[PDB]
Amino acid sequence: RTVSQICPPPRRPLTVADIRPGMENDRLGVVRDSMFQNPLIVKAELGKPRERSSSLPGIDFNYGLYIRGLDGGVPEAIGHWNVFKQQPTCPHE
Amino acid sequence: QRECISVHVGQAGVQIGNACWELYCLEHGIQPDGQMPSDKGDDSFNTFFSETGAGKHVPRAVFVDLEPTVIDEVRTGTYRQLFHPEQLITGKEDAANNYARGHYTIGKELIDLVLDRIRKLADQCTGLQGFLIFHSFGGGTGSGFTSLLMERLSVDYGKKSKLEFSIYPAPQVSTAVVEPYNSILTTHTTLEHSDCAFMVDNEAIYDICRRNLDIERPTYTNLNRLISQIVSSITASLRFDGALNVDLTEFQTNLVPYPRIHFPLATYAPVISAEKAYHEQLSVAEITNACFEPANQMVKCDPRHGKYMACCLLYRGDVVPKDVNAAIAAIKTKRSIQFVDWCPTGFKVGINYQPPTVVPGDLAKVQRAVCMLSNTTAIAEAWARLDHKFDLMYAKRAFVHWYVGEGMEEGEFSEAREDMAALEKDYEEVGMDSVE
Amino acid sequence: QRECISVHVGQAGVQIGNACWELYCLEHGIQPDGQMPSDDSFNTFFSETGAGKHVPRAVFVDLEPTVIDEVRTGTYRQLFHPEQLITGKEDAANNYARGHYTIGKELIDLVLDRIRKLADQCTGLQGFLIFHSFGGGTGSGFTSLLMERLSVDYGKKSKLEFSIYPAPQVSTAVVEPYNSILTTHTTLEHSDCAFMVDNEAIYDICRRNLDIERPTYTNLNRLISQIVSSITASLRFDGALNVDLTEFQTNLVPYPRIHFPLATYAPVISAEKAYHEQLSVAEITNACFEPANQMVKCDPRHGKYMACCLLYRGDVVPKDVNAAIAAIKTKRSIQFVDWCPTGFKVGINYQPPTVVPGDLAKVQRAVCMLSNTTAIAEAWARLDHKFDLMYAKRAFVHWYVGEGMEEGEFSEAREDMAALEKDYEEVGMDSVE
Amino acid sequence: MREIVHLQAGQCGNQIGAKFWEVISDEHGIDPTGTYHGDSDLQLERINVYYNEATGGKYVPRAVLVDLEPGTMDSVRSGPFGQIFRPDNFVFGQSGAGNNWAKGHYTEGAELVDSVLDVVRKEAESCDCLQGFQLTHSLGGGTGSGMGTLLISKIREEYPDRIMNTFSVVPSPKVSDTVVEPYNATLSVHQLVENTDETYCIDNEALYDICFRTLKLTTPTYGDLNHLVSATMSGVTTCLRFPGQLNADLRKLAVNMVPFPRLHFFMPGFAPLTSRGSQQYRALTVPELTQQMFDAKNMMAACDPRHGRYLTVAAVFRGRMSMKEVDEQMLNVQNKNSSYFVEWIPNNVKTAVCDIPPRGLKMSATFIGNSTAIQELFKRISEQFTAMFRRKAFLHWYTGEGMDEMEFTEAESNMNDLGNPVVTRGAC
Amino acid sequence: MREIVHLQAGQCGNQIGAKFWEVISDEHGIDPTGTYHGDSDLQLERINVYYNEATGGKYVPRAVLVDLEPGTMDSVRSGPFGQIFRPDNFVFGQSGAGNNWAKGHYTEGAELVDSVLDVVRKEAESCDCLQGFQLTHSLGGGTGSGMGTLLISKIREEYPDRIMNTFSVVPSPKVSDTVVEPYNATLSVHQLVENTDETYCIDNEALYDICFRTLKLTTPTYGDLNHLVSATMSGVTTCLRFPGQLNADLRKLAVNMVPFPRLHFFMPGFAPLTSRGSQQYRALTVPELTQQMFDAKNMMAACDPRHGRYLTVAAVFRGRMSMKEVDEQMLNVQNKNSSYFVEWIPNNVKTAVCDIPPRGLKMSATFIGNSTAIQELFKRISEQFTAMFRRKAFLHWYTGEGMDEMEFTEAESNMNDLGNPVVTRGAC
Ligand SMILES: Nc1nc2c(ncn2[C@@H]2O[C@H](COP(=O)(O)OP(=O)(O)OP(=O)(O)O)[C@@H](O)[C@H]2O)c(=O)[nH]1
Ligand SMILES: Nc1nc2c(ncn2[C@@H]2O[C@H](COP(=O)(O)OP(=O)(O)OP(=O)(O)O)[C@@H](O)[C@H]2O)c(=O)[nH]1
Ligand SMILES: Nc1nc2c(ncn2[C@@H]2O[C@H](COP(=O)(O)OP(=O)(O)O)[C@@H](O)[C@H]2O)c(=O)[nH]1
Ligand SMILES: Nc1nc2c(ncn2[C@@H]2O[C@H](COP(=O)(O)OP(=O)(O)O)[C@@H](O)[C@H]2O)c(=O)[nH]1
Repeated sequence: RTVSQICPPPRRPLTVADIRPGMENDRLGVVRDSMFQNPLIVKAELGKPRERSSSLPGIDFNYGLYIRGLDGGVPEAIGHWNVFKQQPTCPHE
Repeated sequence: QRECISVHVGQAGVQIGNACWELYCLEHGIQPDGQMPSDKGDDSFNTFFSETGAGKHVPRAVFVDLEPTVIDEVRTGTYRQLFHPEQLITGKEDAANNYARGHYTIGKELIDLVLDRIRKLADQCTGLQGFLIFHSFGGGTGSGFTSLLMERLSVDYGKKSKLEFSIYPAPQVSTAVVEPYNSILTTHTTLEHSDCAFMVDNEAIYDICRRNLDIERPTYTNLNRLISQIVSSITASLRFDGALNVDLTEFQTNLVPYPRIHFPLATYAPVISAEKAYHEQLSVAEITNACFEPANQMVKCDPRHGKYMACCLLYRGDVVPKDVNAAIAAIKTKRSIQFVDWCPTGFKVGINYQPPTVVPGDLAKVQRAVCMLSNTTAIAEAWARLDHKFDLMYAKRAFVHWYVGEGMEEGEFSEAREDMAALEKDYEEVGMDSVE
Repeated sequence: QRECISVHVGQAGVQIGNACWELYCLEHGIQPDGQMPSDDSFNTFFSETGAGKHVPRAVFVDLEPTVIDEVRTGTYRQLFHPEQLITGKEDAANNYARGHYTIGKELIDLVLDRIRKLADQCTGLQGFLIFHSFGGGTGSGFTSLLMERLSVDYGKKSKLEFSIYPAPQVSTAVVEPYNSILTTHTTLEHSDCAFMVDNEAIYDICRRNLDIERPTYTNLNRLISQIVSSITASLRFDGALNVDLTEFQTNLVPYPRIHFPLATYAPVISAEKAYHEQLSVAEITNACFEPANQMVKCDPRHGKYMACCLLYRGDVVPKDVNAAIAAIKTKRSIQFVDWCPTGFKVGINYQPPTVVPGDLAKVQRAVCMLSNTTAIAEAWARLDHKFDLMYAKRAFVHWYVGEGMEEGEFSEAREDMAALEKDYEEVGMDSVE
Repeated sequence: MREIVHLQAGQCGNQIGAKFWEVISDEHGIDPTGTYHGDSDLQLERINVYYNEATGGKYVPRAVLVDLEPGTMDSVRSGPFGQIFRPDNFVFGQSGAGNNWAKGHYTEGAELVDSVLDVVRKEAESCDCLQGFQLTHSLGGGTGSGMGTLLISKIREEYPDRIMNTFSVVPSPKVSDTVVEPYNATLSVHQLVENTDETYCIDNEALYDICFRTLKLTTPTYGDLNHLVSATMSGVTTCLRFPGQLNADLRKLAVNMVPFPRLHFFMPGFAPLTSRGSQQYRALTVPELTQQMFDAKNMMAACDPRHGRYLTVAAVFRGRMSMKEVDEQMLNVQNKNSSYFVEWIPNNVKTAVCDIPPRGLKMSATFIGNSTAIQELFKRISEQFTAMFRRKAFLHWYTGEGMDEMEFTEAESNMNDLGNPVVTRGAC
Repeated sequence: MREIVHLQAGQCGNQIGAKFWEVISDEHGIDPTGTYHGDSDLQLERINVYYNEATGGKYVPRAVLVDLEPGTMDSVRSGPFGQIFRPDNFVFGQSGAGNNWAKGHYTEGAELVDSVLDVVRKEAESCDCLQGFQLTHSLGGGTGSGMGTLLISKIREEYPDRIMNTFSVVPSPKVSDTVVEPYNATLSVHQLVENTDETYCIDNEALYDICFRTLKLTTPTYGDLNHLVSATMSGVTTCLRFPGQLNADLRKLAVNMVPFPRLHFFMPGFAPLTSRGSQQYRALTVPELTQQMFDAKNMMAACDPRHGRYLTVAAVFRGRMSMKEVDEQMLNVQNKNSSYFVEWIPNNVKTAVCDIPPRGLKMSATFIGNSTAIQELFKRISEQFTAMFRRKAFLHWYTGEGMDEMEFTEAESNMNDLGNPVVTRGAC
């Protein structure tokens, strides 16, 4: 469900699809997907951070516990008194 | 209304300038051509940008560099259109790792031009707030020209706030053998006139990028970008609206106890590389602890072998101030962070309501970052290391002939050495506890 | 709120840990990467962060790679923080000197930094779960150095040890009698309580009561993972008699030195014996107390029990275990120490064992029994005789000495274990005054 | 108007009072949401003994809940009648007592004791005429022992003219759910001697005896076990809660029960106890109610009362009854069971009658006994303690947390100095 | 009609007053755009206590906003209630505060004082009898301390016989939002000791303490922290604006809570302080209003009343409650703890009862306390001053702007000579 998190697709690790020539990960001799996710056939991107071993969500995800809360604050803590309301109307039936 | 003048001296200063203006372009709506695609209601662009007839918004800066090809990188690359073509003060002849050339013969054909430019840049300023001098303690330009420029600006606008952002010499690697000969002179000359100077050590930036960013071979584009985030976090109160808005006069009344001790150190909170920020929580307590951890400091100095004298926290983003206050209480009662005995209140609090904006690259897009700026006694070890290196290099009079045959008088190295002896004596004097 | 931090050191402890987190993901509900496909239940052994990528409170630290690289390239590469998976560069080579003295200093600062980060994000820290063996060099030396540092820093907090005992008969290395004594000499003064389990007893229970002759170590460690999940159950959930980790270390540790319990587990049936037996409470209590399901191969008849902690999980009514404890107290072969009439602590939890895809069957009642016997001193003497025979003419001692070992500490650990033998005899002697 | 303030410590005592507040809410007709949906008009007349008026109709019990483990508060909030206490009185802690009397009395318990006395002060000041306080705890185990006795000591030294009712689950001869049970018990009863005015000793083994031999249950749950405790804890406080002839409130009991200032340990009892299979063949009258009160089958302490002599008998009958038979059946009891009643208190029963019985019944009876059979419980706890104190077992925890060698022997000295008088006045 | 002008200086007091105009806009009934949108004429009865009339009924407050930096001016202008404040009394400077007392008092901060006094004088005659001077600021930091106290000094030199109250935020023992809290604050108090008649020392940490223990928040922002200050600063001046019994103006408060001319430091208080959860189960009465009024958790200072002997108490109750209880439990407070109230002042408590509750409740009670507990505040700030005065630290900015050693010595001597008359009366 890591694609359901954030609408644009997760940042996929660099597959065989991109692998540009004149670049440092330009291995020759059976090039398939899995070595680019295994972190230690992966020599680093050499100017960019180390390649991921996974697919991570995109550019517009906020990081960490961002507690929004539900209390109205002290305007709701002083500007209202919740006098006892009841819904008896008893369905004893 | 609240603006600062940013002068970028030498190769290090102008590369940090390229990185920082790269940051402010996408920090505001100013696309890297000059205009703004906003269909506007702003008044936050005016701090580091002008306003021309339609939309061009030239920035308040000056790139001065006695050698070309780097100002030509600026005027050949992507960002030429945004800058004033006459703001680019290129010289004609490199200072060649020589304070004598940076200060004594080839400054005099460019000093009048750069002073004139700084003057009529300050003319477009209702309230000018400070000077941002970006340089190193290394090469000839970034030592001698920033020394002489510092003297002339302190003569002309001496009452104003004066900030230096300088790359401190490395303790182990360095890039010049005349790093001590140039650092000794530029700090001896700028001690009396600099209001405060924040230091950066390349070794510590290498280690923090190797460890936290987890990057094995990145270049100076990634060295200077953390400094760009540092300066954008420092000069954010004058840009946005927050909770504890801090002024540059507060910074200078604040970060120094004494007139000459004016070297605090920067530190930037979460510097996680966005391939890792999913796995931890980046809360206020742990970012405040990560500021004081002896691995994220922007320079190599051991905090445990020293005492923090006064430090300032710039929380930026969605930060509730009482979590900051609780983290402050926990940090205060932690016993490994020792302070001077004469300063119970040593912490500063600032909250701004604008989250960090990240360029596509290394840093994680985080809505929270605190910049920690500590004036501390831990830099005395680095000063002693540099002074011992200067002693062992000067004791045989090596590399002195290039200095003295240029116009510099030979004996200034001596009184520079006793000036740093006085600085070491003062850093020792601030360390003893109260007996009287 | 009631958090607890696990550090996994050595290859044995690391693979115990992979079994353990394999179990815990299915127990709570987070899928192997770490997110929950949707309260205060995971906030005991797991943290919470952006979206839902829950991260365990574990430090997988080891001196060699390829033990943690399996995790870093496995399906569990997403569960763990990339920096808390800590690997060294050189192997400890069954050397307590290379685990505590020479190659400990390139890793101990980093592992304590991650420990203090995890402890910083713990509003209530009860204790630690420290997973290793008394065998190899990593789990002998780095465990000792970690316990010294954690007892110095965090002296008021609980440190629970999960130690694999070096088997008296089979073994897998030649210097385990050296390493076990060298690690227990230093962990005796620092570790609060050390749950200790032998390999060949799990071997025996798998060959007899599990009806399979070929499970590998991925199933050998799974029973220990079940033991850990059973023992830290009232901390994760709610029950009738909630038993806390402070309660274990106060009700299972008689004297300051005698802190080595033996675990055992109730039913270990294997999905082709479930529908032919009732599995009542009295019979599983007698199965835990009978002298063959003990997870350390020492005979409980040749000794005396001191204190036992029963932890029942699932649909267990409290008066069934009341009757079971009564029957165990009346049965004569279970001989208690005369100075301790209250021999039992009962704990009851309403949550049954999770069924991992494997061999353990779904049983609605399961008790983990911890015993503090005096027959464990016989196993201590079994290691001591091997140490004496090997130390008679300085076998394998130069490899230790050349890496920084001091010769007299061998003899110091020797009469420390001799002293532990006399403490066991002194706490075992009866009333004559 | 008269008030009783209810406070409780420990997981055991918290469940004691959870079932008690459920029982009292059902007796006063109070719904889980706190309002009155009842049937009787006089049923609201003395709500303000355990309950507090609040503006609109949801009454709130005057109970403060304390426990060092912050999970029992979660359990009692998630319970059935959980949304009935004030959230301010949930004085929990970020720790775990760890079955340690040292860590309940000389540590974070003594660091939270200021807050728990603050909220107790608040609820006691919000009253008009206090009889006293009600603490429910387990005498064996942590939290409710150490914090419980410390809290009793501070409240007794604060309000010396108010009575204390502690309902204590004493450790049982049959099994031991905590391995340091007599360590906790002797140290706790050391404080209970010179503090409380009414201690009630309840045993879980006796609870099993009642629910298997009399109630005929198969899977006895804790909800049932201290449902039976909630029954007697409601039955003691009924004369000051409902009208009736011959009222006897808590102090009117306590004057009659205890002859001496220290012998204040009671073993309770409830005896309209009918199994669900034999309830349909019942013929409810005073003779078999007073026969069921006086056997060793509804006695909630694990000591058969026919190993000692009764000092004082109580009988809080509930229900519309006439009472010449309630008088002469106590006559018959004192005449036949003569070898187990003292001669120096002539006619040593006390009788009280309440108009309204518990709901779902027509006539009930609460039995409170003070005898020389608590002798055996206290003695057995004394040898159970001296078995481990002779060789320093489980003592390093208490000594490390800050307790002293001499005060353990002081507690055992007071243990034996309670054992000796219940010898000499059982044998004159 | 009796009028008062409300000056706000700094960042702290600027935000406090800027949201206080919001909090009293709700009690009056004007919207952001100045149009009166209320429900009763009795609120319109005394609009001219804080609000000046303007044509079309577009009522404008009298509030001289002042700061040395035009950032907080823009913050107030872009805040919630922005189109309410007069454009003429936005007096600012194109300068930097520099959080420097010497800068705010003896430098270019004094170059705006002439304009500030001119614009204050502009509303000084558009009014009838100017009874008092509201001014909101922080003792620690710049602008509000330095220029705030020079503004106080000048306006008292210009009007000598009017009461003035300074709602001022003082530093917290626990933390520090400023490295020069002592250097700013002692120099700020040096003039306030011999000048003002009603201070209100309102620390920052007790607002979070209320929001954490009492109000039970999880993200207490600066609006939430400033709002209790605004509620107290509205409730203190309610007998001056709205009808009631036992009405008291600010000079009545000054006479009753100034025993001696220098001991006029007051502890604020507001006490219908309830959490959102326990607000349900709460039972609003004048007794428990007095209870949580005198409970040392709702007071807004780091000054322990259990460590400070009280001198004078004031309670401005608001609501339609009967007078006999608001007199009786106020008597019973002194009868309960008379050892914490002075004996040389018998009858040391003041009761005022306004008719109108604050909008959003049914009653309230603003608490005003002049006790000896401010001696610990002054002692701690004096030690914080002394620890950095021993090394002459942080002093070169002050000496460059025009300070000297003898002024700081006089300020510290006046702080010690202020701590003495607040302990020598508690020593009888
Ligand atoms: N951020 C950044 N810093 C640099 C770069 N190149 C050099 N530096 C720093 O600058 C130091 C040496 O160059 P400088 O001292 O700036 O030389 P200079 O000031 O331009 O003077 P000249 O040598 O005469 O050109 C090194 O120690 C680096 O720390 C760069 O490309 N980016
Ligand atoms: N359950 C389980 N036990 C193991 C495993 N590997 C080893 N053991 C036990 O641990 C003992 C020694 O192994 P370790 O302590 O892990 O050795 P090490 O930690 O790798 O230390 P070094 O040999 O120095 O690298 C053996 O005798 C085994 O009984 C494992 O994978 N799973
Ligand atoms: N009768 C009854 N007993 C209970 C209930 N819950 C727990 N207990 C008893 O509580 C006793 C243990 O309490 P204790 O260990 O002192 O808990 P602590 O106070 O948290 O340390 C056990 O012996 C159980 O018999 C209940 O709901 N009803
Ligand atoms: N109650 C309250 N206190 C505040 C507010 N804003 C700031 N403060 C406090 O004001 C103090 C510092 O303000 P100060 O330095 O005087 O700002 P200045 O006037 O611009 O110099 C800090 O300790 C804050 O705690 C607010 O909005 N409400």
